[PDB]
Amino acid sequence: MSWTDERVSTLKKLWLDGLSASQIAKQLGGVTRNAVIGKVHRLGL
DNA sequence: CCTGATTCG
DNA sequence: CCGAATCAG
Repeated sequence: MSWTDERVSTLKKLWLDGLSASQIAKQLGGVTRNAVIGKVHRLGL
């Protein structure tokens, strides 16, 4: 499991949609909510 | 419909 | 860069 352009694309949409980090981690899968907050922070979303 | 931000290794 | 471990409201 890695951060593909698609998986980052999915992450972009949902974080902007206002979903909690745990819900986001749930849909993506194979990634803890910690890692989600980590990636968002780096992209400055 | 179970916090996010920021540091740390 | 990554995600766990802290920091912070």
